[PDB]
Amino acid sequence: PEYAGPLGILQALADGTKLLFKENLLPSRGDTYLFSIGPSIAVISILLGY
Amino acid sequence: MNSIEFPLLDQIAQNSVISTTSNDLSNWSRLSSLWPLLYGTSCCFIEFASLIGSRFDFDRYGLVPRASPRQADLILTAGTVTMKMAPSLLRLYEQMPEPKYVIAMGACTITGGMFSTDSYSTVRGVDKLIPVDVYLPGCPPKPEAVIDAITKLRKKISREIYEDRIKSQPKNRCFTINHKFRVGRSIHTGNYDQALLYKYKS
Amino acid sequence: GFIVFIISSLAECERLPFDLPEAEEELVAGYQTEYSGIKFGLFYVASYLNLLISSLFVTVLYLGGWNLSIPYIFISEFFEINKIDGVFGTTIGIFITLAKTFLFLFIPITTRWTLPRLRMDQLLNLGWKFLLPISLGNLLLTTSSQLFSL
Amino acid sequence: EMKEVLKRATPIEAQVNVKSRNLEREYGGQWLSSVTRHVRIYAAYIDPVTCAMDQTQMDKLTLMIDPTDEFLWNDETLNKVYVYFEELVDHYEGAPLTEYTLRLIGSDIEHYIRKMLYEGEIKYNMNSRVLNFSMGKPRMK
Amino acid sequence: IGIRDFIGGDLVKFDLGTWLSDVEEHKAIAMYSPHEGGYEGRYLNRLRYQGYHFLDVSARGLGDPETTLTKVHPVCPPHVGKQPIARWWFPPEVDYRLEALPSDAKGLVVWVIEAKVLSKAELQFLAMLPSLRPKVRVIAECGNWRKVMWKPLKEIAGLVPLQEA
Amino acid sequence: VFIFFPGILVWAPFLNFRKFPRDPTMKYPWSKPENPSEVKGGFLKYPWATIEDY
Amino acid sequence: YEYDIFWAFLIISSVIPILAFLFSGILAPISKGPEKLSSYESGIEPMGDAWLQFRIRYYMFALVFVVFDVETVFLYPWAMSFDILGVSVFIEALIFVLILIVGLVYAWRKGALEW
Amino acid sequence: TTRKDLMIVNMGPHHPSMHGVLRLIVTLDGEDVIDCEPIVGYLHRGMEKIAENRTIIQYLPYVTRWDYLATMFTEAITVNGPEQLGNIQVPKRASYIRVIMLELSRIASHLLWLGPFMADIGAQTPFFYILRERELIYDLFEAATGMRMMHNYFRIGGVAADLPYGWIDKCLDFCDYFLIGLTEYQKLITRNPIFLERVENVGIIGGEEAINWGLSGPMLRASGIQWDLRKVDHYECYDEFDWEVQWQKEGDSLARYLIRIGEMAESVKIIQQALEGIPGGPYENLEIRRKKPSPAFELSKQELYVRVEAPKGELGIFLIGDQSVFPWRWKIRPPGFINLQILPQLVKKMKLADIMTILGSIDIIMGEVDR
Amino acid sequence: MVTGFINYGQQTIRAARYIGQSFMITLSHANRLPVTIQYPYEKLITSERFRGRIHFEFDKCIACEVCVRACPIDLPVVDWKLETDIRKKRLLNYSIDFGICIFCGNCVEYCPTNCLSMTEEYELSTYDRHELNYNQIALGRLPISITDDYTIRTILNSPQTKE
Amino acid sequence: MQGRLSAWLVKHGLVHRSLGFDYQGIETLQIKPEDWHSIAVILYVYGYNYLRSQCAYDVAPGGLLASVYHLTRIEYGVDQPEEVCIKVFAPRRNPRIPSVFWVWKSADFQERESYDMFGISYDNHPRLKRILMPESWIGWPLRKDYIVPNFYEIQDAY
Ligand code: SF4
Ligand code: SF4
Ligand code: SF4
Repeated sequence: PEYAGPLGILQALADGTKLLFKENLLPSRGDTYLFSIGPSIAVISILLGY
Repeated sequence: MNSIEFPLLDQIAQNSVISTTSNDLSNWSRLSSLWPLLYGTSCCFIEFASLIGSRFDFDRYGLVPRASPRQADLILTAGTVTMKMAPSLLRLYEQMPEPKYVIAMGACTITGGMFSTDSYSTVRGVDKLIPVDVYLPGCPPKPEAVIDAITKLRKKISREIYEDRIKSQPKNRCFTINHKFRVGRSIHTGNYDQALLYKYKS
Repeated sequence: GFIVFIISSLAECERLPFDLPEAEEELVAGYQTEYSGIKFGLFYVASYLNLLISSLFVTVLYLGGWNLSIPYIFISEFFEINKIDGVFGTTIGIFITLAKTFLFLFIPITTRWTLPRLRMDQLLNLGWKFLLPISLGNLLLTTSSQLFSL
Repeated sequence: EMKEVLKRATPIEAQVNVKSRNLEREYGGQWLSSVTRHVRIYAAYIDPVTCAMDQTQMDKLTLMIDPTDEFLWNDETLNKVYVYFEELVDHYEGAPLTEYTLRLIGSDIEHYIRKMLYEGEIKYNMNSRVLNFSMGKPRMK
Repeated sequence: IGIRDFIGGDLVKFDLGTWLSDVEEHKAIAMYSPHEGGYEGRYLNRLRYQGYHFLDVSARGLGDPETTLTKVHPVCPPHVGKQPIARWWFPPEVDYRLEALPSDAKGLVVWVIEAKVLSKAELQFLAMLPSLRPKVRVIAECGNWRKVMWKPLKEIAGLVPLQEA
Repeated sequence: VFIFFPGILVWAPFLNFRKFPRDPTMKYPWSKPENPSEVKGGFLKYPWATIEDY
Repeated sequence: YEYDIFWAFLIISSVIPILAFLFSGILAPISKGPEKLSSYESGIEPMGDAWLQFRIRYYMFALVFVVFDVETVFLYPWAMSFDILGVSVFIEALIFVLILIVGLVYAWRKGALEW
Repeated sequence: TTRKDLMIVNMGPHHPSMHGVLRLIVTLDGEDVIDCEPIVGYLHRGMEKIAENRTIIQYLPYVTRWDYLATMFTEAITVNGPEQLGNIQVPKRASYIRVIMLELSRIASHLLWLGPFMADIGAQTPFFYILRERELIYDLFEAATGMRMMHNYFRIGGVAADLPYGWIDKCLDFCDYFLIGLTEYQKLITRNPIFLERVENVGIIGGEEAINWGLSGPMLRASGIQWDLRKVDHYECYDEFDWEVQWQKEGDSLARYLIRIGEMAESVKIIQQALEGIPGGPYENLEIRRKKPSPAFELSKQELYVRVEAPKGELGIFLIGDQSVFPWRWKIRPPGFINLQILPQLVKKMKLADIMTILGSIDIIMGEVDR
Repeated sequence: MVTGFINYGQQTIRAARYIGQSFMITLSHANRLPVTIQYPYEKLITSERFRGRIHFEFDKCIACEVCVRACPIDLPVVDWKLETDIRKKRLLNYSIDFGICIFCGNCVEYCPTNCLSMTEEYELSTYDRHELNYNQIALGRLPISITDDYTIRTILNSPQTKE
Repeated sequence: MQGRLSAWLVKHGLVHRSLGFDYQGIETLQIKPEDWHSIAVILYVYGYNYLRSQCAYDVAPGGLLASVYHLTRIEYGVDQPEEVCIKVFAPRRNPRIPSVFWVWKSADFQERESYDMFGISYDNHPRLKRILMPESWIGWPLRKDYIVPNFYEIQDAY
């Protein structure tokens, strides 16, 4: 990464803000609640180790 | 005369600090992280591979290839789209989340190229299937030309406002009737080379 | 225990060669296939946070943590570093911890881009037939050596 | 004079609480549909209010014209396209539900749409996401 | 050179009022931008905020912009040997877009990308276009630079002596 | 960089590292070189270049 | 207290995904469509909904893992009290480790850990 | 266990491991491949139909679009079909240039096989490592022919133009650098334990099965069969150079990998020998070289079959003329299209993650499988 | 029985050695200079026979239409009329659409008057497809050489070897 | 002149017809479709290990459909292998040719191509279906009198 910031420093910040501004897509065939709960549980249980 | 017409719309918004700078920062963030679909069909994908490699780097613009459509912003259509592939291409484009951008790379993706004259299955341009933002001429376009097309796409992306969002959602009109056709099961059922030795039938 | 902890933490962080649930070449994106927007970012953060916490636990459990001194040798630099106390001592400890964490951040980031990835059956074989008996033997050796302390 | 386009294409009665369903194991793996930038013919029941598509209802053909708006559509033009679609479906009676038949139907429907555009019935939609004129640039006669 | 060169080329600068004043005073503006692009939208965005509608014109395939933009022009669609040669006539692009704009629009802005490929006289006409059409603003990328800088297009085309900045 | 990134994340938006023009006379993008021969054109790359060609 | 920080940290860690979801909901647009909501199956139209039904002989390591988790949980308090007490707890936990080893050997020889 | 337990997954046109738009309908019983059905034709542009109603000087750009990695082999077969029909001789310098270009294209094709193969195994760095030198091959081709790919360099009764000044030394320096690069590749990959354990015992093919299935090239040569069409048919000048047919006894994917590495080395030896003994004289045939209306090559009224040893196997052209500029029939025998049909037999009773290894072992690109 | 453990030992150390060998081979590339061409701040100088955008000379065209026949798709459009005073073909319009062009080089090779040439002008991307229909004025524009752009570093692929 | 394979067949009393040689002198024989399934096994018995290519072509529009087989031997120690071309002709109204998939497996895909492009139906082929064209397609594209039915996405990009 060279162009997102001086030496690509702002590349990951750009990725995060893009994912923030990206449309939240839910599956029609599956279950919404498990879909929303899964990654939250993973990130909570990983953050709790700090 | 195939004329053009502007529909009726309201005044935009007007803002001082919050909305304008938020929109500018959102545009800048979507500039530097245009993740391609890793959609490859034909020979042009090789040059696409040459833009993933070391001599011309995808990573300088961001532009990390993501396999799943849900994680892809840009679809960079490389290759001829046959009749057998075009519905799959349109699904893949539709499954990508908004906002999404299309670059038609290669002469076969703009107008059909060499196959525009005698091929009985080549779709003459994906503009008949997907809305294309930037057209990239050339049979195997040089990877620098691909970067130039991506630069022009960034030039158009940075010009976006919030109003363009309501230009992007589909109108979603439908019409349903009975067809009285003949319903038949799929020919390709997945049964292949299983109990083949008992299929002689002399 | 150091090697087995490295391999087990790399498997739990799902870094290559243990990237099987998210293996892009076998499945399109794994469990992240249908995930778009902020949730994919969450499942990305969580992965990198797991990598960071694994590196921190490597430098805490097996390396010396914030400690950097050689009491058995007349190392002037290390003695002068350990002689500092207060705000500056805590700052130097944070610096040392971050450097030791960055070593075992550099190693797995390289590991992803160097080795090929494992297979599911071979992953199970490595986990259950090469790492577990070896860890049991390491625990037995640790207990036998700790018998001398009491 | 008169009313004109008096056919007034009658859709099937609207269902309620329709939930999205995938195709079955035996019927899956096939397209049973014709999708293209201006026309989507699906052998499914798609409702527009909740965006739910039931693909197990293979006895219904759902037609979606111009999802990414490139033309400005009035209700009369929609009715014209819909009566043409009904006539085309009734014309192909006895044909299989394969992708080939639906692609042919979509091809004639898009030829009709291009004829309407060049006759002045519809105009290109400005304030669209793109301006590429897939049916041809503005030209004079 | 350094110091100022290596100091912030950030996109939060207060040059925007000067940019709008220049684009209102000097109707035709030559613009120079970063090579990787994307730092032009901050300046075109505020023009689009005032009601201006953009017409994107590529200068490579422009083809004698006088009759391409301000006149009805003949173009031949590409036959591939299956059709006889047909001569189509296209409406004047900028005037068609002008007469087809909504009444509330402030005007039309012609964004001429890759204007370096045009000759001197083509740039002269592109600079003098707003004199003929009052409600048209001309923006032409005449090159690339480390930072966004704009000049009057008449100065670049040679109608006005190039004053030192 | 890993240690001091909280301090680099502030300075990075207020710094640009864009590469400079080949001639050290181009004050403006519309400026013309005095003599277009003293520039060095044809920088090589890794198989056949040294550190002087960057 | 050493555990109110734990509760506050847990509350903050649970709040963070809620904040991310709320920010995405108020920032990202919605443009839902019937083609977009279809399940992704590499372009082709998915057949019957998911579902694999693995073999038992593959997933027989989980029954070993349930027992081994309990054994490794039971080994921790002995290690915490290894220094306060002496060789008595060494003899006590030696049988535990030996039974663990014998169970691992049985699972290895019977083919439970084979794929 | 017949149904509702067997998962039918369409690992289809859009898949990173699927080279191009190959589709596999794979039936899995808990990560075990019961069987797989290959669906191809997502890139079928009808090139055999476009082969008619096109002259040879018009059809030559179309030729490089099958096997776009090894373009010179397709160009060679297209220009040596009709020149054999018309009994056109090729000058020795043109033949040597053709041999050099064919061997360079074989090197490039083996490289850009090794890349996606190791990517499918799991290593992404070798892709960039091969691209570092395939860019040098592209530079040589663009210096000589004028483009990186789709060269349009081969012509009937010769070549388009002579080699530019300063090309021999550049190619020799490339060979010297590429030998070192190949040694680095073999040091990094060949004995790696993960690579071996992913590759060592997958896709065992018997020699008799390889012969019956119609396999050719590194697929057939990796089953104990020393069958190379360069030494059997005495193509061009391959009888003058010292080289060895690379074949291995075991049938697994490791044998195919070793065969392709050895073929790259032998190819480099062939470029070195050819450049050391390059002849002089003309390159275009002066007999055929002759505002006025220009006719194309009128094919004679007889059938013909011509073969070439492509890096993927045997590439063939069956040509039926009609005493006119447009050929009556132009059938393409693609090596990948015939090598692909053994895949369901190999992946049967294997595992899901082994499909990538098996498919990367076979040099399949989808632009040549369909036409 | 002991020999099995010994063989397990020697077949484990070998794997560790080869993993370290892969690590060393990969990390030895950190001491080597990058090969990346930093487009668009750096541009690679094209070859002497690179096939790019067509350049057309209007005065040298005779409307003989052999460039159309030599094209694989008959792409070039040559609208001409006969000047009855001299009975020579007068050219009215010449157009090549670069959305269908494949840059094969047949037109520039089989043109008898040699009015068609290949330039180095790649990067012809446009936002609109129909803007790629270059007429005789757009084709007649001189290409912009990257050696004349002094804000970039022109990269040469190989040493000039002209000595 | 009589070829080696033709002389062997007339020695073994197998009906056929010699159509001559190509430009390389490879023998070309014509086999009746009713005898082709019995003659293919005898061809392998002769020693033709390798089915190099299977092809189909149109003799004339509105005329016969010809299916072409190229055969050779792969063996150790043979300098010049023996190659033979063999053509089986079927009527256009209902083309039926026995499949050699049970003799050489290499025909497995190739005959399907001959079914997909020209419509020649192969009897004992166990998986005879369209391979290159879409599976729901109606018509055989490579026949000389085929006409494309005016699909929208095949027409000119307007
Ligand atoms: S431009 Fe078209 S024909 Fe040429 S390689 Fe690309 S996809 Fe194939
Ligand atoms: S071949 Fe040359 S002279 Fe003849 S019509 Fe074409 S461009 Fe004109
Ligand atoms: S370059 Fe080739 S494709 Fe393009 S116009 Fe000329 S002959 Fe036609």
